[PDB]
Order: sequence, then structure tokens, then C-alpha cells
Amino acid sequence: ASRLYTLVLVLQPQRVLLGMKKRGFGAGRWNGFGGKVQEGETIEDGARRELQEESGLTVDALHKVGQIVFEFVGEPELMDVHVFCTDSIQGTPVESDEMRPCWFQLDQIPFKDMWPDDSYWFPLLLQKKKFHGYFKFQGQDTILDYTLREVDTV
Ligand SMILES: C[C@]12Cc3c[nH]nc3C[C@@H]1CC[C@@H]1[C@@H]2CC[C@@]2(C)[C@H]1CC[C@]2(C)O
Repeated sequence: ASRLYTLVLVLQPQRVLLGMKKRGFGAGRWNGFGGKVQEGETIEDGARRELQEESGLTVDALHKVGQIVFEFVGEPELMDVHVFCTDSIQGTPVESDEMRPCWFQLDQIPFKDMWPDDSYWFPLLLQKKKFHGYFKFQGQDTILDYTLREVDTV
């Protein structure tokens, strides 16, 4: 009862690209670029596709940095999110109907307007750590329970 997703962070030496979700689910929060993995696609190829489709960037190399399971109490399906990083991109971000991209300096990451779990694992991603996490939510705002650990192998 777990569904595969990817989440990709475009991370350069002193800045990160985030996209504000403009409409629909999770609207009003900044996030990386993510989506469902397709039948017949590897997780990595899904991550590349989601990044390119949502941001307009071309990614040349991607690195897996974490895996986070999300549970919403009462909802049967878990989200098994595979998190990736890249700093080897081409092109410029494209604003769309769905997504407004902005670059952020690392000291100005907008955690108050992100999913609350990000406050826990983003610092690990920024420090080039790898991790395994689990977050149990009640609705979209409240973390009931979590675990997070650093790993050498995702
Ligand atoms: C993985 C997300 C995004 C996120 C960033 N930091 N933390 C999170 C957790 C959050 C958990 C819910 C996910 C949501 C992604 C969009 C999902 C899968 C949504 C469920 C349905 C939808 C819109 O497809």
C-alpha cells in the first residue's frame, strides 16, 4: 500500500531552486519538483522526467539523496518518496500555470511556507547527507510522529 513518487532539488553552491505550487493540491507551498513514477519507468528516469516537465530545466546528472515515507492518518496509501539532488542542469526555469520557480539563497529558504517535514530533512540534503525518513501527518499541517536517520546508502 505504498505508491512511488520522486522529489528533485536543484542545488547549486549557494542557491536552491524551489517552485510555488499555484493551484490544486498543496497550493501555496514552495517545493522541489516531484511526481508519480510511471509504469515501466525507473525511479531515476521518473525523477528526471518530473524535473524537466515541471521546471523546464534539462538535467544532465542526478543523485539519490533520500527516501521518505509519508503517512496521512486514515488514508490507506503511503507515499514512498525518493528524493534526488542535481547541480548539473541546462536551460532556465519556466513559469507555468502550475508552478512559479524562484531561486533562494541557502540562508533564506522559506521553511514557514514549505511542508513542515522539510525543516527536518532539508538541512541534511544541503550538507550532502543521505537519509531515510518517515513522517505521519494529520492533514497537511500537523506532524504527529516522525523518524529521520542518516545513511551511507539510500
Ligand atoms: C510529497 C509531498 C510533497 C512534500 C514536500 N515536502 N514534503 C512533502 C510531503 C508531501 C506529502 C503529500 C504529497 C506531496 C506530494 C504531492 C502528492 C503526492 C501529495 C499526496 C497527493 C499528491 C498531490 O499527489
